Amino acid sequence: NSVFSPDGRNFQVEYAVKAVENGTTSIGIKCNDGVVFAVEKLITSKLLVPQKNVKIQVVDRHIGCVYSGLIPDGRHLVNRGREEAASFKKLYKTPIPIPAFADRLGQYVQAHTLYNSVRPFGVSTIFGGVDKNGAHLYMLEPSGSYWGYKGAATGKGRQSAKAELEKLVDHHPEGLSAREAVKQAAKIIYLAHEDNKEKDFELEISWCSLSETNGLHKFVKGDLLQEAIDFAQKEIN
Amino acid sequence: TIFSPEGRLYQVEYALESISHAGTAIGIMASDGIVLAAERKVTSTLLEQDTSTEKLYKLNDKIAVAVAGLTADAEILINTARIHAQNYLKTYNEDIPVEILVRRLSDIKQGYTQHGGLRPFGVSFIYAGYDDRYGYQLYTSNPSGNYTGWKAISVGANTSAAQTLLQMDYKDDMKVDDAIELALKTLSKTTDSSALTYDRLEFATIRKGANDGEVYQKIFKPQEIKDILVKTGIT
Amino acid sequence: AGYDRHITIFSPEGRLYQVEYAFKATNQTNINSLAVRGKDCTVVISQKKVPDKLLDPTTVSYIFCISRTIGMVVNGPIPDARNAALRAKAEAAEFRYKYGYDMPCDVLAKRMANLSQIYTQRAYMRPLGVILTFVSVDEELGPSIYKTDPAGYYVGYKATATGPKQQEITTNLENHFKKSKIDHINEESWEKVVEFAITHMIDALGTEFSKNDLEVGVATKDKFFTLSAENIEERLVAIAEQD
Amino acid sequence: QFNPYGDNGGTILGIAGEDFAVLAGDTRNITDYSINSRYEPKVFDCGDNIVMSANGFAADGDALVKRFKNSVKWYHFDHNDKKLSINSAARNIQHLLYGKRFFPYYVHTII
Amino acid sequence: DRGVSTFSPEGRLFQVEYSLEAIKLGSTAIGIATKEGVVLGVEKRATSPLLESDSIEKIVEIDRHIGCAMSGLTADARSMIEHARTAAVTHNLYYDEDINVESLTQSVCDLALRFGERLMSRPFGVALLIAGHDADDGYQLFHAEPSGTFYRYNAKAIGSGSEGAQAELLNEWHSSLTLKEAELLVLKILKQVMEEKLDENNAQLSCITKQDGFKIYDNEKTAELIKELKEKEAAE
Amino acid sequence: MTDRYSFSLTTFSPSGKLGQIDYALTAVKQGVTSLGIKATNGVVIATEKKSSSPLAMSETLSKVSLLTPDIGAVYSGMGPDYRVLVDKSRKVAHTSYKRIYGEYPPTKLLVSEVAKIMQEATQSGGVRPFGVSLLIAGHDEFNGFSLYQVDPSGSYFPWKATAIGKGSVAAKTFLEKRWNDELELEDAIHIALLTLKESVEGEFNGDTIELAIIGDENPDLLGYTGIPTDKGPRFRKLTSQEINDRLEAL
Amino acid sequence: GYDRALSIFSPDGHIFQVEYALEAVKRGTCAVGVKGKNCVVLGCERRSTLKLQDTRITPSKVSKIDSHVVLSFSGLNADSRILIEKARVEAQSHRLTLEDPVTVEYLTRYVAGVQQRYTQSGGVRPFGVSTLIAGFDPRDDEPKLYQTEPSGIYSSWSAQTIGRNSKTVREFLEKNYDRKEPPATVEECVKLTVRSLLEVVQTGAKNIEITVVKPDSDIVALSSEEINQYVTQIEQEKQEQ
Amino acid sequence: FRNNYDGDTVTFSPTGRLFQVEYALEAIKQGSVTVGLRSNTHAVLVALKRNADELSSYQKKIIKCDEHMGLSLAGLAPDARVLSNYLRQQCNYSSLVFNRKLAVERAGHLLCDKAQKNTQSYGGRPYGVGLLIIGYDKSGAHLLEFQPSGNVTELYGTAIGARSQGAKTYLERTLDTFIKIDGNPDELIKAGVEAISQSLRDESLTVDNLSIAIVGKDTPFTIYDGEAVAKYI
Amino acid sequence: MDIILGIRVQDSVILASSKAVTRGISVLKDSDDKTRQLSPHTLMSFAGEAGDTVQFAEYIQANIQLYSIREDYELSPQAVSSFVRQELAKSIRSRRPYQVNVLIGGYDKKKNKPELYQIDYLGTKVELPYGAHGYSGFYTFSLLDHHYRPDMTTEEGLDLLKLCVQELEKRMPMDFKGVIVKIVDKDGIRQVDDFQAQ
Repeated sequence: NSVFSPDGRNFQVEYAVKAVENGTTSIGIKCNDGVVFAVEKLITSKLLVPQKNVKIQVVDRHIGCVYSGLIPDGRHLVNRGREEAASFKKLYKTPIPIPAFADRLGQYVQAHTLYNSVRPFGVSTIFGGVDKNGAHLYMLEPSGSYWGYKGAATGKGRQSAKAELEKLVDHHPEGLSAREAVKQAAKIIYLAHEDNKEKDFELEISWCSLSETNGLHKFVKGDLLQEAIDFAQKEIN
Repeated sequence: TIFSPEGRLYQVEYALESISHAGTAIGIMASDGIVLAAERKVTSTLLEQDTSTEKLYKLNDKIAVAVAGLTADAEILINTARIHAQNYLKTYNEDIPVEILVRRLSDIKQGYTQHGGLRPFGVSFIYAGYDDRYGYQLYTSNPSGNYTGWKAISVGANTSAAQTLLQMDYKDDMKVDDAIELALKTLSKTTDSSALTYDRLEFATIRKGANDGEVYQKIFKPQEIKDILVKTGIT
Repeated sequence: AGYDRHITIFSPEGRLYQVEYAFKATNQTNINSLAVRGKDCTVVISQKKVPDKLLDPTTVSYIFCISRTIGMVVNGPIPDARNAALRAKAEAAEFRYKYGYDMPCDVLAKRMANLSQIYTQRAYMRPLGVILTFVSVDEELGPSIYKTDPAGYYVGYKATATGPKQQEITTNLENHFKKSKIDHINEESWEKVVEFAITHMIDALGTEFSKNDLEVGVATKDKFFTLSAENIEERLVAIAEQD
Repeated sequence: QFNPYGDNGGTILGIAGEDFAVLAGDTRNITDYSINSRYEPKVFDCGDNIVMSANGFAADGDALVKRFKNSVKWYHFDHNDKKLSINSAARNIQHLLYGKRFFPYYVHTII
Repeated sequence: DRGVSTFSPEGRLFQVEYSLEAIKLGSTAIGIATKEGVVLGVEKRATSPLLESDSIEKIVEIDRHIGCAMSGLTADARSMIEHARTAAVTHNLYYDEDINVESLTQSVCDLALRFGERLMSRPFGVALLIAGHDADDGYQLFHAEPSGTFYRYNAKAIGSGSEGAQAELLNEWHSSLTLKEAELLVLKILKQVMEEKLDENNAQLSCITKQDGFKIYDNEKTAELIKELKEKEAAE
Repeated sequence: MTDRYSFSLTTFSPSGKLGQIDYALTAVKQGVTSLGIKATNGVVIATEKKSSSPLAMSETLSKVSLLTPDIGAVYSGMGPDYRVLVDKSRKVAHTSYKRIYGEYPPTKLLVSEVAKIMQEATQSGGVRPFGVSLLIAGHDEFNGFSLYQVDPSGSYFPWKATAIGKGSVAAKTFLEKRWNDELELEDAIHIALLTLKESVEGEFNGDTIELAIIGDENPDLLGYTGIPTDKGPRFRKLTSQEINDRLEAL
Repeated sequence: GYDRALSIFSPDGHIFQVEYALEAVKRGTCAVGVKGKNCVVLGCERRSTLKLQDTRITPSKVSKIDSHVVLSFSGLNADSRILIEKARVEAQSHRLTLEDPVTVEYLTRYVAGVQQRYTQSGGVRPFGVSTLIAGFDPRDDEPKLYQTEPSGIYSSWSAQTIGRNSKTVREFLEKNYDRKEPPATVEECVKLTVRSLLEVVQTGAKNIEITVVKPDSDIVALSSEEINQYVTQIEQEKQEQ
Repeated sequence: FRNNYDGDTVTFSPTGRLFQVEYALEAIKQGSVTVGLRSNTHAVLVALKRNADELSSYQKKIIKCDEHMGLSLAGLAPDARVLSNYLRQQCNYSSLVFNRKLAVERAGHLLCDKAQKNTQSYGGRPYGVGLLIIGYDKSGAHLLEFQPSGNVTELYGTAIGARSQGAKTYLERTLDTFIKIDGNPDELIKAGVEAISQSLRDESLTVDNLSIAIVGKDTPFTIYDGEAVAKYI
Repeated sequence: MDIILGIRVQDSVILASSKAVTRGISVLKDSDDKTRQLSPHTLMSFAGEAGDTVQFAEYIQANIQLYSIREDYELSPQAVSSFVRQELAKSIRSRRPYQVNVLIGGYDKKKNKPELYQIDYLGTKVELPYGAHGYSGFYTFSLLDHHYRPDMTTEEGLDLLKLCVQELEKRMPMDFKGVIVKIVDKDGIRQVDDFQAQ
């Protein structure tokens, strides 16, 4: 891990990436006043209680977090993001801005690539929210690398998902609405499920929009979830 | 600090091996004093010999050491031996008995032999000292933490040859001047150089202070080695 | 799998492979940077490549405001770049608190150099795969450029360049100062120094730039700032009506 | 200066019969000349057929009763659900109290 | 050749498995639980006739109601016995009562885990038979391995002769064995598996009873049980 | 986080070698040549300022460093290793000496301390030895002028004149011929300039050569007047202008 | 903090580091202990590769722990000092807290305990030492002899030997030592001790040494001449056809 | 690709796998079978205990954690002791500090996070035990499955250990029957006992063979052994 | 409070120490030996605070005995006294100092001279022909200033002490229940247990 290979890469990070590519597919979509998050949940067995194995996670009250790879590694990371948000709030009063939150996760993940006694994280995390100046979406790789995104995808069907996202970006230069991005996210997860379909799946979406949630993170439940499942089931038949 | 299948200590054996290539040092014990003599590792014309010291170190006023091995590793140990002597003196208002200072240094060495994962010190010491319990004493310690007392002994390069010669010419009723002579002769025949010159030597004695009833430590000046080299028929 | 390939111990030829591999990492982003000094300013230019259409271009940067007065451009992967950025910001803020004046460009360079030296010597820390270029108008020294690498080396520069095509840019710049006979750009406005910098970047790389292909940072007395795309466009329009 | 202690009044009474025992207390809780509560219980059933009251400084009493109730819970866990005999509770309560020999619970306790 | 707390592809801890091999190299210990008491017996296995057999201490008291026999690298058992004694005495101090046999065994097994804050470099090279009596669950026998796992047994054998001895314990054990019968059986099965001929100096018996606690049987009393086993197994 | 390798990375091999110390010395061999010559009223230490591109500013690189007002150092091998030894050396001259005795340490003793720092990197866990050899020139009231070499093992020795790095073999020989025990300081400078000419390939001027002296006290470098009991530092860096002047009469 | 486990199990269930410590003991010079009716005698040997030694100042192989107990060893000399110091501290500590000097057994159990701990601690190697510990319990006349080995095991011995060629001398002692009749005198106890050493040493010269321990802190070391009296008596007495 | 990559938990294989974790998972397979299932009013654990000898005890496999929660183990038993102990403290902390019974879901997350650290530390090792967690809290009955990888999932029913797949198949088909067994404790246990049987080449499950645990609406977590389970065979 | 006297004659040192141990209103013991043998030729007497007194003495005793067995050699009285001093000097600046005053009487076999060291709880050391701790010195010093001679026999030394004791029984407020007297000479340490009704 604290080992460069002769090509200048870090082989332990490179292998962690493989674990991510091996994971369930998850996405984020930035909209004009917010961000939407969605994930694919493989129904291993009918014995799984539906809607009861929540994957998306909240940080503070305004940040959403979703990931692919080693689920425990994602949970470890969110716990640290939570302490990091709390510490910022305690001292600076204001809730942590998304760019600031991104670097906090960034630096922590990067530290696990510096020492031979630690291993890197086996997740790519898509996260974001609404702060003092607009909506922000980010994706963070096992190397600690992150950037701002219009749309983001990671996991087994990342390629098809990225393709869909690129199509949305190019065909909506004016910007997408939160309500629309919610349906669109449902479409893209179903479309992305094509590359991981030796098993049936359950869809989970969350969002953070200024006009739809007052800038708070919230899960999409009930009617609005069904409306999206319906919209997605339609445009695959 | 691991055992071999045979029950030897790898890093210790290899440290002794390292020492076997260092400039030779001899200690000779007399009825009326002790000689310490050491040969400098392949030197040069431009190397200063005036402000130079590399093999002979004063521990307190009654004890000196000759060093075979890594000079820097030895300075570490000399420093703590000096401190240990002063703690003993502060505690008891009496100069440290030679054996006690030696046991302590050997114990330190032994430590690097049993725990910690650090390499041993690549050093062997000859100790020359006087106290009022045992009189003149000559000791040896090596990286294994082992120590023993001697009438005459050598460390470093060519110990086999050196030891043969000392065994041949040493006798219990020797005086210090005969021991000085024996020391230089033994170095004369075990050198790896052409001939033995003054600038390749360090020399020290621990005598009964000429006229006083007190104990004196003499670390020979360059000229004093040069002079003592003449009388003995080596020039 | 010899140990001298994996940790920072010496090889039989007295080398540190891990450090060598860290230098290799500095080119991973396939970006070139250069720095030049004006009369009373300092300019850094770096290529900006946004391949993915999904990225938000405004967040893709390799230039960093270390303090009010010091900027830093990094050549190397972003995680290591940001780690070095955070540390330099901390170091510069601490220095000002402890010593009552702004940390000079060269002192921060030296401090970062020493930190990198440690990773060069201690087994448990890998070096950072980065080259850091620090720029300012120093209150004692004037326009300043100081550059550090994974070996722990650092030096001041009249001008410099870093990246895959470093050599081409360097010799291009050497040839400019060879002719001009001075050690700076004899220009009063920073705008013209930027214009110089971009012009010589174009020449050495054989490439035309649009406003989104570049990144510009300027240091003046009591401020370091970065240019917006439209600032850069205005700079690109001016080089067109001349060159 | 901060005084870490107070006095909440109260009075407790234990009587042992041949095949029964009672532990009684008043339900009044006081500070100085004021009534805090007319009904604040201070005699507690602690499981294993043990009743307990720690009277004096009510904060200390509550802490001690909590720690003993927990003690009983963990005795069950560590000793295969064995019933904690009354003599055994007593001894355990000695150790709880004495653990604070140098910053005591200001209570008189009866079980 | 990579780690101490490492798993094999089978899902076993290498070092724990190898510690068990060390136990198989040790002297035999046997325990038999009855409703009249529990008997523990051991093979002394003196390495020489000059070794004073009395100084071989492989059966030890833990408390008046708890005894223990060891097998394997017996030097490793010292800190285990010390911890068991402390745990039992401490329990009496805190609770005015005797520690339960299971609880004491569980405590010893907690100690065993602490290899790899984990201040111990390897597992123990010793197994223990822990026998005792308490009011709740009566007479009990436990086998405590250096894994931290323990097992209750009606009868159990550990050491070099354990494979043969355990099968013999299977045929012989029934829920109505008296204390005197149990003593004879231990001696018998020991006689079978011991590389030497069983007498009062190379074997040792002990028992724990409610009334009298843990007693080690002295040589004179054991020789009699021998000079009675030989006679019981002559008529048949 | 935290440190794992708590064991020595320098160990004895069956032949009794300490590998990492040998390899450190090999690194020192590749280093640019540096030298020191002791006079009767001075010491000179000198080295080449090997520039990496003419865009680099040579003056900003310190190869010859002041350790105390009367002690200087130069090196061969790994520059960044040297730079951190200079910082620790300067600081230890204070913590281990000046804050105790109110005077700067004598040359041999500061040399001893540096040697300690280097020995420790030979034996501590998780570290490699320093890849430098140092030449330390200084003066103190009771020993006068001295010159010492410190190597990666922590070993040190006093020299009348010597050289380390690339062209050391040839330079040692050059010095042997030219050194007598009666040399004035100006003679030692001139001899140093001659010796350094063999090693250098490209340009050989005052901007590619670094040279410092330990000579007389420099009262004008003190910073203040009014206490006649000190007249300033004996260490002095020769200026680029001063080096060139001596080259014209070479 | 270096706590890398050095003493570990092999698949056959052996701790090789402990095993190799025993090999260092076998390498070490021979030591023998034999206990009579009212005494215990210890005996050692000296090596030959150098003999320009000083006799007065070189550490003897028998060490007093307290005034009534002694310790002898085979194995690494430097290792044995550490055990001897720790045993001496414990003997003083026992006096201070119990107001009684150690029993020979207690001192043995302590030293064996120390050796054991070094077999299961991260970043330490076992003691390359095996010890014989002898003396008398305070206010007691029954003689005591014990042996400890690197593993931490200890036991009492009517007579025992350790070190190089201990195999041969244990052979001798097994034939010659009678349980029913221990060497009833100090003189005839030293007799069996010299005979047992003679198989390995060569000459009764500057190599064989003896120490006698009697009850109530009575410990006398022998001189070359008094040993030479036992040497001369047996070689020519036990040679006849 | 399988070679020098199973040394410690701090190392990924080129595939992206963590082998020491996978090997820990393997200790479950070699463990005696246990079954979990719940309705809307109760949750049940059935564990088949395994003996070392005919003379031995059938090693206990169900551990109570609070009055409303408990678990069953398959694999390294000492590891189930470390983890249930941790769960006892966490349940305890929730009571003392907040006067709040700990949600089964929170218990899940806590166990996950504890196991996770051991998949990322140096010189540590992953846990080698699977755990079935049942409870009754403010949102009714729950069953959880804990894997030493740190993955926890909530299910209507499941099984772990030796030939678990037999019981897991049966439970997959019986789903709509057992979930409706509300306010009828004995029929939920029976459905659990008949579930554990689909995984027995062993035999007739005896009196010492069986261990049962139940928690629910007005039933505190209680373990039945021997005598009290005879009526379920 | 307790009497601790020391007198150095020509060939021996004599220590005299009171036998009473008094707590509050009661004399609890009238036969206390306020002394520890440090080595065959070195004896220490002590007075001061109730607990500290014996703990310190016994701690010093353990240390000297350890040194003896380690070196198979007896430390000189001067070396023992310096050890004791440094201990007290360290103690005085610790969290809870030892409140113990001592006299050390030893015979130096190498020098063939008797020696007496007086050391208070602060670690204040001095060598003297005669010494005392506490109030008793307010009587004895002047008495011995007068009657003492440097070349006295041991028997004369005991009569000198008799005077010292007698004066203290006349003028001290407290009943110290007589003294135990011990002699340290070339032959070691013996007790003159017959001094009280002599």
